[PDB]
Amino acid sequence: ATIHVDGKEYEVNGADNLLEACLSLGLDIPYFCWHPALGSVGACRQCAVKQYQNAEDTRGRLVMSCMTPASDGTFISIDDEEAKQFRESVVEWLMTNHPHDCPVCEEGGNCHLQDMTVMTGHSFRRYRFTKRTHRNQDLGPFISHEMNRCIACYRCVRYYKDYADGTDLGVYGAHDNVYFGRPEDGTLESEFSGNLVEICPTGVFTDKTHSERYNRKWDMQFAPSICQQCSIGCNISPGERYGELRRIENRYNGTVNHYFLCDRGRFGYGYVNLKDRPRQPVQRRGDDFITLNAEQAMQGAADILRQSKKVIGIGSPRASVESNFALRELVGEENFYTGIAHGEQERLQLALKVLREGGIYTPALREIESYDAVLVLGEDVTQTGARVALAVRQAVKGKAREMAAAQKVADWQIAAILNIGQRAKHPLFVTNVDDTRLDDIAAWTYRAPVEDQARLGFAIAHALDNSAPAVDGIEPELQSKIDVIVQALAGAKKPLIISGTNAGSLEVIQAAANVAKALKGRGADVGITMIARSVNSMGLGIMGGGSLEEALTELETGRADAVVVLENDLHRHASAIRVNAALAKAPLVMVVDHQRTAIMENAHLVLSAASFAESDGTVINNEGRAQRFFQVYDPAYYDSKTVMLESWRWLHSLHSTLLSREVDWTQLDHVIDAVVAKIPELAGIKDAAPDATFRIRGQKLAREPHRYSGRTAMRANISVHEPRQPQDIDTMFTFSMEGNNQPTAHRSQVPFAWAPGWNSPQAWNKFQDEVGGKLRFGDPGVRLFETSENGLDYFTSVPARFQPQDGKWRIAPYYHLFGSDELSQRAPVFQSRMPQPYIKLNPADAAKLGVNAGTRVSFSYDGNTVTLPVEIAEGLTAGQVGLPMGMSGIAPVLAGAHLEDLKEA
Amino acid sequence: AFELSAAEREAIEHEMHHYEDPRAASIEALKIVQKQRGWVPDGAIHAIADVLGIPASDVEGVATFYSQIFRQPVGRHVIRYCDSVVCHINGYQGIQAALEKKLNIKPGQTTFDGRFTLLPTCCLGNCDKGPNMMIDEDTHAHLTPEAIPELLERYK
Amino acid sequence: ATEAGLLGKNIMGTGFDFELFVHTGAGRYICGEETALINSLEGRRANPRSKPPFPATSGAWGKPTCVNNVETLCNVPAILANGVEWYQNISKSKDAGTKLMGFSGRVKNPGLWELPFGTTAREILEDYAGGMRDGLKFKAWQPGGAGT
Ligand SMILES: Cc1cc2nc3c(=O)[nH]c(=O)nc-3n(C[C@H](O)[C@H](O)[C@H](O)COP(=O)(O)O)c2cc1C
Ligand code: SF4
Ligand code: SF4
Ligand code: SF4
Ligand code: FES
Ligand code: FES
Ligand SMILES: [Ca+2]
Repeated sequence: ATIHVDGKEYEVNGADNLLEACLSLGLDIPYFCWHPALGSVGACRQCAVKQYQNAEDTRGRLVMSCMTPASDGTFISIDDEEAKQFRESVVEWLMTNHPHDCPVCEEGGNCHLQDMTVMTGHSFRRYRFTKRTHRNQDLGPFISHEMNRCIACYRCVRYYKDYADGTDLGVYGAHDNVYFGRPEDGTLESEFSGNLVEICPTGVFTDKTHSERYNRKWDMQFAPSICQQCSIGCNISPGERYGELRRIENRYNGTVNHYFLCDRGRFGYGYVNLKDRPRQPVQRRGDDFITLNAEQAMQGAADILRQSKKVIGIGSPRASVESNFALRELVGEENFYTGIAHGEQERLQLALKVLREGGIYTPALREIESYDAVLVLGEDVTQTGARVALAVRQAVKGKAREMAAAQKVADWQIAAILNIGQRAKHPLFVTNVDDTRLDDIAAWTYRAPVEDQARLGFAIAHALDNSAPAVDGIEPELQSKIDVIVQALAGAKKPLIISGTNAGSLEVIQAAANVAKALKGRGADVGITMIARSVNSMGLGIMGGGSLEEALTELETGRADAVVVLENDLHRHASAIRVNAALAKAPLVMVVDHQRTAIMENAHLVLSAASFAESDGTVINNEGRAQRFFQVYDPAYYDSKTVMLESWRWLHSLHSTLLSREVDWTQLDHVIDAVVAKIPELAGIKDAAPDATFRIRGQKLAREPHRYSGRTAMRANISVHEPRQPQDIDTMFTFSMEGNNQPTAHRSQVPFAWAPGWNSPQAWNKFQDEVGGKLRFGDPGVRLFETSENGLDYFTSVPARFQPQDGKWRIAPYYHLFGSDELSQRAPVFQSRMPQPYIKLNPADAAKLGVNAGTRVSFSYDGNTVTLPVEIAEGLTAGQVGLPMGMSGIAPVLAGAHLEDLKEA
Repeated sequence: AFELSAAEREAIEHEMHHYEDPRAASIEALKIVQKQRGWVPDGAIHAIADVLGIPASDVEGVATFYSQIFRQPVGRHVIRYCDSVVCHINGYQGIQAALEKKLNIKPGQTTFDGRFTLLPTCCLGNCDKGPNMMIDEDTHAHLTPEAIPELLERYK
Repeated sequence: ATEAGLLGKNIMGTGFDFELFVHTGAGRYICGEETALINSLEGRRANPRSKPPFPATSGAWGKPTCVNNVETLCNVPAILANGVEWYQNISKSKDAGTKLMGFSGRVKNPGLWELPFGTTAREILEDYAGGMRDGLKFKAWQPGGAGT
């Protein structure tokens, strides 16, 4: 389509509205109520442009550009006098009640309303009457509420209710007294409530965790990074000030997370700022602890390692690819062990084998929203892979989108689309041990043990393809539900099968692979998604290595007298008694970590590693995309005593000091080249980001905004002499504002969005090819593997049905978005949000034990008799007890395990 | 602690039968609770939402949108005097002054014995017979300030 | 009408099914706007909707819907009974049929009369409404409600 704007010809998409077409062309139209992810509603009336039918038309008519299609032959004027006056009048009307709050408002300098007030040129107040006011609500620990600043743009309710399917936010009242919030005080229950702070164009909804230590956006040092709290790999922009991680903003990745994070990623960063973190290497001598610098630590550790007969390494899925590889080079390939348990490793390598050998395409997170039917097997996605649950909700809304497209309704007219669809949606079938948060939109929910969920999957695969192995002993009611699922999946043009390692059973993954294979054999465009546990679970699985049990028995037999543990607490993947005994038997334990873990009470050496905010590296997400995260700040800029290095830097220098008696701190690209030379399956991590020599016209990429303040005062209490800005030899970013952050710069890694006149998160418009699309020079990250030409065979290992047996309780995993991830549960803001510890019981089993709701029961697992209050679970199948995985004392390796001597005590 | 009575619940379900979506019975469910109890208390929002299967935020948005759904306690009789343009021409201000003098309250307030709640309302669709006002279900036309104390006395 | 077979199932033996319900409002003026009426009928806050699409193609619960005034629907049965040609020859004006017109506010006879389209406002004010009341001089008038 060809449009004319102010006498200039432009080529646009005719299926787009005029506002998104003109913003994609770089033109400036002020707007409030429209969002790229939410569609157009025409509420705020800010986006007015004058429209003409012909070129020889001079009268024109003001229209909403967000509500007007960008068809062929339209003439519009943005800079028309009447349009400019009306847009200024809309800003002035919004200003009549707006509080005088900018100095004490957390949105200031990041506020879309400030930007549009300036953009329209409204700076003179002539309204002289009173401003309306509102009381605020308590919305929980994450979101602060200030309704005085509301402009009634309806973005919050549209996002929260229509997009995120939340139920506890709404709009109340009437004419000029419209109120946006909850029906009463309480915590916002959506797992994606944190996106309101960027969705709201004012300071009504603000980040309370950032508000505790608030700084303005210009004072922030940003870097492009990857969220470390699960395996999805959402792109984040962490920002720091005065040596502490202040905020996590969404970094737009049009392929992965686009505009949205989940609340675990947004608010679970507080472990970075814990005061008990190791900042220096510490060596234990008897009961004394001596702080070493980097060289003495390397020399002493290398001497003890040279004296040792066998050194083994225990990696972790928390650590990056480079750190795990550096440990593997330090100890040797045959002496390297992944830090996860044997069953966890078996499930992870099976998921990897399905992904890169099953012949079925694995979609990126944005691509999930385009699928026509979803079957989730075993994986409680909202608690383990939350952004996948948000994307699945969008895929479910696809049916209303299709019905509206059949009636020639434009895809941005979201209200008409929702009116046409009503309650119709694409089929979603979820299986879990209990109810899920997806059950409100699920066509069916199967609450069953993991063996029974696997058997349901095997039956679905057999009914789709008779060559798949059959399962006998299916009830006619379950058979009818199976035929419902089969008729839904067979009629889908794009079916999606989601599973993962979190269900704790190999057979659930095998059944999901069988269903995907059966759908592929019918010639369907089937996708498969596997949800891993940690940020670099897939990278550790690709790298491989022995299980934690093998490392523990090597230490226990005495064959290994030195162990180097990298970023692993070892209690999440094995019994703490066995781990403590094995680590006490070893004469040398070295722990390279950034968090104060329990295994440093027996560590002879503790290397203060960097967290993700102080390190660079590569992580592999659940769909096999290698993504580079960059260091945010130098921790030694303020505290010169801080010796906190990247884990791969520590281990590379340790290997160098062990071999040639000399210290080599190396560079990141050298380690990356070593990875891609030694491990060919990880060869794609070279292209995840350009190397440290990359420039934009000779200049590096800036980590902080050009108006970054306080350079000659922020360290002045320590010393009046300003030091050099810390140097970044590892990456293409500079630790200063003396660099490039132009929206037209040819790069993919954008540390933060800012454009002149656009200080808010709406500045991401200028960094995209089209608004709501891709970053204009490609999204960062690269897939490690393609879809294989040939698939796998059917897994014939159909399990028998679950049988309750007396005195033996099967542990059903219950994951929590706040609590089940180790580092984010260490954050202090998550303690209020985390549930109280509990044990779930069936009503029949609780009646058999003579136990009511709330009473404490004691059970023993591996010599640990722990007590827990009882919560009654209606949906949990009898013969099981529900346990919160990943909490204090409940390791996720307990998923699928058994229990003895469960009695009331 | 709010509990819907059997009559309220049966009336709400019978109104749920009238539409193809149970959400369409939200306004009349609020009206049923208001008719039984004078107004809609806070727990009634969650009870009605649970019956209709829609969120409590939607029910409260409906209840606070519509002016005749009372989310604050009112008196035994709600006086609704029209303050629109034809009754303004016909002199509703004298009627409002007479009501304020007799009841010793302001609009939007309730008398201290809980008998009357005085409220302005939009045009009652009786403009040829103005000025008009509405006690609970009865409309009174051709009002004069002298007839106000007598006509208020028949609502106990 | 339901008792005497005029509503419900098999109306007049024609096989046409029609259920008529009465939805009483909760007092907002914006609920009379047709799309806000549709939203209020669906049990939502009575905000209006953008058009297109008009309610004729996707209105109440996404279905085809027609919203018509009380007086329009009261006009249709006389058209169906007395014919189109009778309705066209009610008056010699561009607007066909009869309209309920009236005058209100300090006139001698405020009220409501059915008149053909094209009768002057002075005819309604003096002949039907009786003119202004005694001691009052005519200053202005609004023809069609508060929004004119
Ligand atoms: C603010 C507003 C309020 C309205 N209120 C009513 C109303 O109360 N009754 C009515 O019949 N039309 C009302 N209308 C007009 C309707 O939108 C619509 O034109 C009418 O209900 C049906 O059209 P009809 O005249 O062809 O029957 C209102 C319009 C607006 C903009
Ligand atoms: S919301 Fe924006 S305009 Fe309003 S007080 Fe905050 S910074 Fe200022
Ligand atoms: S709270 Fe924010 S997002 Fe919601 S309507 Fe008000 S300004 Fe818009
Ligand atoms: S879905 Fe996972 S990767 Fe994404 S923000 Fe949440 S915890 Fe982080
Ligand atoms: S952005 Fe178009 S009216 Fe709000
Ligand atoms: S103006 Fe009062 S009843 Fe219409
Ligand atoms: Ca670095």
